[PDB]
Amino acid sequence: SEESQAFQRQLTALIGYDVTDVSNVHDDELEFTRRGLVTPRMAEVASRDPKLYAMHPWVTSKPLPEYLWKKIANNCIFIVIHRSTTSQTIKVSPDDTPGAILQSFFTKMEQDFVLRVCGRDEYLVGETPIKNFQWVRHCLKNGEEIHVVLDTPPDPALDEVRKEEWTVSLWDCDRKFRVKIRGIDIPVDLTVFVEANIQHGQQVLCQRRTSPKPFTEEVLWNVWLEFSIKIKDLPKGALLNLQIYCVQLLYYVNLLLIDHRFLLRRGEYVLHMWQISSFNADKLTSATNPDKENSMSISILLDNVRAEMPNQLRKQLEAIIATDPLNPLTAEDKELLWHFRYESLKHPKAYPKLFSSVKWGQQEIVAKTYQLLARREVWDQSALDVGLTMQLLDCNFSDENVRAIAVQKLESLEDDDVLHYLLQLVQAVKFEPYHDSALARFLLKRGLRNKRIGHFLFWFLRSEIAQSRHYQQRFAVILEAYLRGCGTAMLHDFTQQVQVIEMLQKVTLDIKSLDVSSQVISQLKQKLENLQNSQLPESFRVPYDPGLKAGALAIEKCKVMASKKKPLWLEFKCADPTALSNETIGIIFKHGDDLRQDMLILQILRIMESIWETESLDLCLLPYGCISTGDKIGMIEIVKDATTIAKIQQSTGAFKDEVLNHWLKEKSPTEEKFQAAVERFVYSCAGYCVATFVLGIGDRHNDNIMITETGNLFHIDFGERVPFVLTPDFLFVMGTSGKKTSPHFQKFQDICVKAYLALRHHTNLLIILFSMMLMTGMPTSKEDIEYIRDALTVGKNEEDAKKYFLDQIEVCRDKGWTVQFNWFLHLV
Ligand SMILES: C[C@@H](C1CC1)N1Cc2cc(-c3ccn4nc(N)c(-c5cnn(C)c5)c4n3)cc(C(F)(F)F)c2C1=O
Repeated sequence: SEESQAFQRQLTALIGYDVTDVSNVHDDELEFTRRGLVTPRMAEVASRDPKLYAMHPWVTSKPLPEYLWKKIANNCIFIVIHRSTTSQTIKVSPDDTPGAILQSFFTKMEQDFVLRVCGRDEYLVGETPIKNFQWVRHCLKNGEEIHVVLDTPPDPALDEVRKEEWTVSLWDCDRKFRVKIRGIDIPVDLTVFVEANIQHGQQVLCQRRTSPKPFTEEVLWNVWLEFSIKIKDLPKGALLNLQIYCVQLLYYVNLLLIDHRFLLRRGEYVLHMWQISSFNADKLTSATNPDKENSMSISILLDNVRAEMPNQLRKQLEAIIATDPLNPLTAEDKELLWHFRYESLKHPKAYPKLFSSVKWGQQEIVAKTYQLLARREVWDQSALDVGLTMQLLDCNFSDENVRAIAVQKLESLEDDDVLHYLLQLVQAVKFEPYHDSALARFLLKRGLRNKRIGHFLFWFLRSEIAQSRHYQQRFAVILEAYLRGCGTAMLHDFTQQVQVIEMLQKVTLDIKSLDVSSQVISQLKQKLENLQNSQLPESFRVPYDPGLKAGALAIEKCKVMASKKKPLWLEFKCADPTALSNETIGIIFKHGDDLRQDMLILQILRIMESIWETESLDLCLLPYGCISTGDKIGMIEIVKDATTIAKIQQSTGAFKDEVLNHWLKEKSPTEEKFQAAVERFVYSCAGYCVATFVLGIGDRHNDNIMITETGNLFHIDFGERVPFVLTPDFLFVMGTSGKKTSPHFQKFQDICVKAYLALRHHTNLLIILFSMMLMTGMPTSKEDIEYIRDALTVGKNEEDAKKYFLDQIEVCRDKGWTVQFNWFLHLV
């Protein structure tokens, strides 16, 4: 009771929003969701293994790729066991477990000892072979020794959870639905009218506009908008979308007609409306505008066996199922899908198109859809198609049972795969009608089960709460629900992290107020010293990479980055002892820009890598951690031994072909290291040429493109033209110019086609991730989404796609420096 208020105030600090507050509400759905999420939390906390939770072994049941088998010498992975300034190497095979390795060590000079990684809080533990650990695969990929420290396991009592102290709609009639629009109000384009839509999954079932009156401070209509749809006909999660036009949309607000308790909405509502800045995720929100003083408001009143198909039609049905998600279904396609629904149900890929064809505004039709969803032996037995699963969780589907079967397929995901899709799955909670949902419980459950997922779950939820008024109320209830079962050790760790972000965001606002200058470098090193002496914690877990513990600031190494945005080049000491080297943990702390759009671009690029792993292609674009920490701010990994090619080129806008290759000659001393860097350049450049072409972000200036000393190319910014950057300086490194060819350029083409075709095998997955980004990330249009189809070349064989992408390579070679030079013209 007394201490619970302090614990509640502790949660509010971590969450960044007061869940107990009821200023911006008209119902108890948020409070019901807090109470509702008690059951899945305590079940998941009870079911989880205490030992494996504390140690959190990051593993994958996927196969090891062909390129990583060639890194293994003679079926023998070298693993070095360290123990208080004494190291010993062991001959261990890929199929051996940690338990087998422990027995092998303890033979040559027992139960209460575990193999922790050197430097990181990462544990080689549990009934899993040594190749399946993701740290072991990272060491073999990058070409580094697997250094391991022998020590006692962490205590599960540190992860203790506290004691927590806590179908048909009623008034069913055959009458038509109506709403009285009383009027509107605002304190601070000379005509307006209210448009009352009845939406269900971005689909207007009925629409009734008011009469056009003049745009004054208080416009009062006082009129029943009588619709032609019954009360029984209203489906669950039906959305009363109220909008104010003037041709020109000004304001909007939504209201759920059927509530969380299966009851129809009634009584007086003065809903405070969101202002506009086409369709997006913010358009769908049940939350009202919290800023009640300035915002627009709207006052309302609510008061109340089977035969075989023909061969033509089966071919016609299979033709409809074969098309992509963005291919629009006609009225003829929907009627065919519905009439032959039991044949459509035998194909899993039909499901998005089938449940799009449902007439959700008829109660009898929804009942048949539920009867159809009952017997789904094919869907349950099918292999996990994540792209197909992601379709059913987008804006087009509002039914709980349709969305629940998608979430059911997500249950079979391993923890490694959940991390790849976690950001997008957290963004997919915006498309839910209700606060409590199957997806919300899935994210909670898998967050509570694994520490790594739960770490990134915290930051994805906390970032949205900060920079989105539309969905902060939903995410705070989910985040509170995670934090109430994550454990005391993690609660302590998240507090230490938030304190570092809070202090650094306080420091960074003052620096931007005060181009490079003498005072700016001194004032930063002043402020970083002041916090470090007392207030700043002794250590903290790195948000983008929770294995690393960053300690105290190396304030001599700290600086402000010389740009317009002025990000903070911070540099921390490694807190955990027994590290390999004495290299500092470098962190760029970004501020000012909205990172939400760019965070989702990055996560797709990480999904593109995992596609290229499954078909044996080692491109490895994007070699740095990056994460959004709050409102307009973020935290990014520094790559040691790396610079921008604009710095390399000029060492006014005069470019050079030879200079980039001479830079690689300088930094890599030997010819084997040089040819490795030329090879790594060919693989990475081919990855970026393919990836940016698909996403439509290839035309770019060279100041935001970087290259490591090891040859690995990477990008630090995302958006008479070129489809991607393949300039003469890049082509020179391969060994060609103008109208010539070479072994590396031929290899670049072979890698480009293989990588491009590899992405085409997951066309539907990439389409929906691209579609979900533009709605959830950006505060868009159908035509913006339709580019990726043309970029992927949908409905064309591998020879035509090869010919298509090879032509786009030749476009870059003809123009060359024209696009890069045009930045200097357009600069002036
Ligand atoms: C897309 C967005 C994302 C939403 C945040 N991103 C990603 C990103 C990466 C890096 C980066 C990452 C590793 N390294 N390693 C380095 N050595 C550098 C280095 C040395 N000098 N410069 C000039 C760079 C670096 N920069 C820097 C930036 C910056 F522009 F904010 F500063 C952003 C940035 O805004």
